Amino acid sequence: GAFTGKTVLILGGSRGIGAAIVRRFVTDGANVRFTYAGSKDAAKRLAQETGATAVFTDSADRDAVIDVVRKSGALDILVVNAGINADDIDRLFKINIHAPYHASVEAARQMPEGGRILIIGSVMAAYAASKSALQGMARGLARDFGPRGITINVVQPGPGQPEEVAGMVAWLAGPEASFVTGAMHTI
Amino acid sequence: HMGAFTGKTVLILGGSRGIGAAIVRRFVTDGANVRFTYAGSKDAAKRLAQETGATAVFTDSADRDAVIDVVRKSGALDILVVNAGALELNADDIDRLFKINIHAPYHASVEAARQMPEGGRILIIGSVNGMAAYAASKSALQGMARGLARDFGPRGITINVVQPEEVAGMVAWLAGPEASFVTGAMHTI
Repeated sequence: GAFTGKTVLILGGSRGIGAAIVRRFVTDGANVRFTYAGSKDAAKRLAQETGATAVFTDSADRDAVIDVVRKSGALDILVVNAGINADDIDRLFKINIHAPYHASVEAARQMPEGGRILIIGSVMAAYAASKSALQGMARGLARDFGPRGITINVVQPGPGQPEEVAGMVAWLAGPEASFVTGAMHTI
Repeated sequence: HMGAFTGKTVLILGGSRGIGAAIVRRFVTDGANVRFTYAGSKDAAKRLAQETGATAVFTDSADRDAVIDVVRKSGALDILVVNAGALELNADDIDRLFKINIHAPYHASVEAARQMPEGGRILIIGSVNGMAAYAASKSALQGMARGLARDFGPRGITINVVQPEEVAGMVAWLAGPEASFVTGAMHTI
């Protein structure tokens, strides 16, 4: 496969876009581990189908996110899938902004040069702030970890779709996108 | 004396130091009833309050509930000013940064909009210039201003971001009569 021998970690990979990304990297011969929270049964079936390793992790819980990344050693590719009241808004910010930041920083300091960090945006006005934040974060991270030979890209899906997003993710993780970083890609 | 904002109530989140203090002075000069929140020195906040004749109240901008509460306690305010803003940062301080620069401006603006009359003015002050956390926060504010303007538009409430006395002047102008149609934009000084 195109990613044979590569170590991949996918946060929030049990369902939808996340699951498609898991399937894509496994099909391309990569060693894949992914995380899940509420959907245990979905993660179980995905692990059974692909052979990928599933680990429970609360994406809203910051320390859990940092821990699961840290325990993954020198990963080659990190994928952070955001997924889908004042508490609802704060939850949205933690998944769209906080979790991708902490995971990316933790991963980047463990990655070899050529490492790829990929963030999948979530699918009122907190959304506009979240999307904008990810675009800004992509630019900032690229500046920060560019000298390390690490690329950072955001894939923002529209309001099937998972397979197409996974294709974009795979391309961005590949050799043809080595000079593409600090970007948000709308698909 | 009376001025441009006589009879108007202004709430300034984080107006104890720097740009915040300048904005406090400017609105008092323009005759407004000014209240501001402080996070650090009680002595400095009390000093500024007595010097300017403004109200000072403690509030940690990182605390969502405290931010929402202090806005609610302000009643039917006319102008809201949210003043946002090391070798290595720990995870908690990063989350604090995001809460101060992203969470607080959102919740404060949303809560203030529920209390404002037509013509109400919301003004967010950006951080003074690892870059990633800063870049994300600045971009977030720009996207937030546009998104909230659509929600606040039919209410007659405008919202703008001022990204850094020059700031205080731009703040007072955006809060003035001429900028009644100006909303949802980020303005660099």
